[PDB]
Amino acid sequence: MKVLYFAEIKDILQKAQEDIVLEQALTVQQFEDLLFERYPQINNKKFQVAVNEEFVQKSDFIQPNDTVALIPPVSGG
Amino acid sequence: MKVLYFAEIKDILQKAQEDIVLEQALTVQQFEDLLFERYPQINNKKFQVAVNEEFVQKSDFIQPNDTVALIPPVSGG
Amino acid sequence: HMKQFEIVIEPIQTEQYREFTINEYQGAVVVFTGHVREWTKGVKTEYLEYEAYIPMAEKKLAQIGDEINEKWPGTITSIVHRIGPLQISDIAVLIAVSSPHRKDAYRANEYAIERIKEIVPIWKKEIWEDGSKWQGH
Amino acid sequence: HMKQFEIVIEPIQTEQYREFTINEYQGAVVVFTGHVREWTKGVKTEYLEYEAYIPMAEKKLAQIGDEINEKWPGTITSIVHRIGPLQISDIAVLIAVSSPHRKDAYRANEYAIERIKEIVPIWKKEIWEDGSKWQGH
Repeated sequence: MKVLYFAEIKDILQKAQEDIVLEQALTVQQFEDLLFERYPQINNKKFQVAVNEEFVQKSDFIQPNDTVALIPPVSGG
Repeated sequence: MKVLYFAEIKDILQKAQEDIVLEQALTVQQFEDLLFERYPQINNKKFQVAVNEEFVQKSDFIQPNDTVALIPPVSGG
Repeated sequence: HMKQFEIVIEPIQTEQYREFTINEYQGAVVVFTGHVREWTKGVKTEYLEYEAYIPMAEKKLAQIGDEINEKWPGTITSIVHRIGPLQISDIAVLIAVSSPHRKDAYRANEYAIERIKEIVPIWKKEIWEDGSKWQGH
Repeated sequence: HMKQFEIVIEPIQTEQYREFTINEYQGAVVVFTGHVREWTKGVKTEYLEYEAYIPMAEKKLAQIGDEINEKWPGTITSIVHRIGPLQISDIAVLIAVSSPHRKDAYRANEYAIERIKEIVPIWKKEIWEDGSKWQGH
């Protein structure tokens, strides 16, 4: 699983991506639990999650080889 | 007095300008009377009159050295 | 030589009108271009010929600029209309409006094109295969 | 290489987006540019840094194009957003909409900018003298 970070979260984690090897599918909720366990310093940050470039919900599934991105509140335009 | 013609009137008269020597001021109505006498072939054409690049009315005056333009219905833009 | 409000005969060069209107307080520019269309009639349009009473036309474009300034202070406006022969898809008219915020730039721009059609001494002739006609309004 | 919906890092070259949208049926093009403003705060803005999740951002710009096509058939839309550092008055975003008639081109264009702010994964950071802050919404 490839995890992509943007904007303030990227700044806080000091990294733009990372790989997490997965043996099996994971729920989006499970992904967030893991993320906040590893990185308590983002645990109050607001964001949506995209999986393979589509917005998902917490009840969706992530497959082992998916790309997952944290999308903070957008400010383009 | 310099008289300027545009668009269909220009096409009909086959001329873009002419000089009419004036000894004294003329009313806009008088100018139109003269124009339609000379050029009966435009006597049913619609137009506004501008004098020195400002729209005028039939009761206004034209001074001997003014520039007078016939402005048919506009179709820019 | 570019003026804020002008009539040109050469093809309109678009970037200079946006650039004229931009400054550090402006966050939005709206640029409208009016282009020559084909197939508005059954007989193909070959091209259009535009004419203008140029010095009065430029004064009336500036008047519209002044009207815009009165209604949407904070805007900056630049307008050009082309004359002579225009081919299909050539730009006949361009209006650029800048503003700190977008809404006024859109409103002022749409106001401008309406006024140009109303008051500015410019005329178009349509030319087709064995004919031509000056358009009115 | 230009795409209809794209993210770029180089300064936006404006003429190609209008040109993409033009064809012989289109009589109106509306081009909106969003520019970096100065003096929105008390402390001078030095510059902005934009970021995007580029492949998703380009897919969301196309989605907006598709929304526009559904609401204003007959329009053609092209959108670019720039990322990286942007200076004062640099174009951050450009939207070009063509239409046979002007009203749809204005409406569709204004719709586009609203949607970009709503859904497209792009972020700005403001940088000032001894500070910087990612903007939200």
